[PDB]
This record gives sequence, structure tokens and C-alpha cells, in this order.
Amino acid sequence: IGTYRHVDRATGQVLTCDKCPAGTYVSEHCTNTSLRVCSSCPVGTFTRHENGIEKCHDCSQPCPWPMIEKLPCAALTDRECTCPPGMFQSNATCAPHTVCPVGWGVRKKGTETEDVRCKQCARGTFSDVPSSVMKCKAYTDCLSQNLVVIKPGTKETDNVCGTL
Amino acid sequence: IGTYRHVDRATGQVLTCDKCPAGTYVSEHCTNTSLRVCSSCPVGTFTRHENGIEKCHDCSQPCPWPMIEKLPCAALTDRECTCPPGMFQSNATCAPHTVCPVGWGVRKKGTETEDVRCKQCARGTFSDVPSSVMKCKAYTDCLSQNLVVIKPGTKETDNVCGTL
Repeated sequence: IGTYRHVDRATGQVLTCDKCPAGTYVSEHCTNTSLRVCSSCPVGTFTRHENGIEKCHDCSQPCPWPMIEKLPCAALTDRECTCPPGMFQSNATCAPHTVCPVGWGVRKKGTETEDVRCKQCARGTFSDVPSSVMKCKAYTDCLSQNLVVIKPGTKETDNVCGTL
Repeated sequence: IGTYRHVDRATGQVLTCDKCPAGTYVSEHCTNTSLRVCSSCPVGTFTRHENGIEKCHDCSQPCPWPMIEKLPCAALTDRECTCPPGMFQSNATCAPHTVCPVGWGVRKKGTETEDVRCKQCARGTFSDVPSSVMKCKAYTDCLSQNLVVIKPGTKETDNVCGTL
């Protein structure tokens, strides 16, 4: 664990104290006859690193709705805000991901910062349900089924498999 | 930040959740539509690493007197006990460092785990005060003083400097 220099109030001695670990702050500096004492950051506050400071940092303001916390305000971390799952950040706030319609599928997964990116199902694949998550699905392989295609698929529906 | 797998109670889905940072524990696991929620370790408890666990570890028992804390019980660390400054650990407890008598000096600084190690002052050095900390001190250089030695030093006293 690292150290820091401190000027001792009563004697003017410059001491080398031990740092306090992340999550605590120095509640009493060392002196020439005693170790520094660390205390844990009070609720509302944090320190991210081993430090020599006498108060913990205040955590940021609560997340503005509909945003939620992906990290809490805890001893070691400020809160960290995010658009909840299924939404992404645009400018001010959060907006629901695009829903890829039937006949389209996700090409790029939506994130907390970017929207879903849809593409038309390519030939041989289909998507039969609106979804901001699912990808185009390959047709059932009628060949390796011992069957043949009774009815072709579309970008929206699987091909239908059978015989005669 | 790392992840862990969790079996979702209601659906049996095996999800990949985000870990909770050191100092917190997982107070709600992720599900397919919501992020895991971390809470900070309650007073008395700790976690040292980013983790997926549902309770923090209990801190060890208070330090047995005359031992004191060199780390507190805080969110990120169990308490850690030490013999206070000026004492070192031997077996059961703490014992005061050796005091090097006049005519001796510290050869090796005492620690929380080992005692001071004294040596007789070597020629040209002296120590005039009992101390578990101070080293033998070189005589005042009467030459580079423009003076001469009126009275030789001993292992206990400086040489005395003057003229005629």
C-alpha cells in the first residue's frame, strides 16, 4: 500500500503516512508515535483509489428517470446512469429500440447508447415476429430432412417441408 | 467489468450478468429484461474483488489489545491487526522494542514483527541517549571546524572541539 506526506500540526514534522484504501478516507493522520486511521466513506460518498484525503467524494445526483443505475453510489464508485434495457440514449433521454418488423431481423444488437440496426432477411432466411432482438432465421432444411419443399418460404415465413 | 453466469429462478435461463464491484454485493441478479443491482456491503462486512455473491464477507473479530488496527473493517477490506508503534509481535502478543543503551545504536530498525537490533557504536561514532530508534552519530569533525580535539569522544559522548 502506498504512502503520502503530511505535515504534523503540533510539531511541523513532515511525516510519511500510509495511504488509506479505496472506499475509505484518512480520519486521523499518522504522527511520530501513531499510525494513521482510516474510516469507511459515509453513505453518499466514495473514493476510487488508495488515497490520503480527509473526506470522501460526494456521489453524483440520482439518475433522471427513465434512466437507471448500472453502478450504485457505493464506497468505491460514484453511481453510473444508464437507459434501461430495451432503450438507448438519444440526446436528452432514452428512446425504445427500433422493433425490426416481420421480414427483417437484427443486424446489430441495440445497446444503451445505440439503437438496433435492422436488415431485410436475406434469401433462405426469414423472421416471422416483430422483435428488437431476434435475427433472421435460416429456413428448415427440407433436403437433410428427407422431405422436399411443399411451399416456398418468404422473408416472413419458413418453407414448409413434406413429400408427394 | 467482468461477468458471471446465473440461473434465472423463474425461467431456468442461464444468464450472463455483470459483476458487482469490490465493496458491493449482488442484491438482485439480472433477468432477461433487467440489469443486476449491486448494493454496498453493510457495516461489518466486505468484499475485496468484483464479484457475483449475494452477501458480503463478515470482518474478523476486533483486534485483541494491545494490538490495534492498521486497516479498518471497511467495504473493501477486512480489519488487519498490528502491534502498535514501538512494539513488535512475539508469540501471543506485543512486546516493547529493545531500547539500545548509551554507547549502542540501532543497526536494524524495529518493525511490527521484529525487535530492534542494537550494535556497539563503532569508533568515531557515539550515542549519548537510550533509544529504540536512534543510530550511532559520527563525532563532530574538529579538523573541518578549524578546531582541534580538546577531549576525545567515547562510544557515549562526542569529542569536544577547541584550540590551544
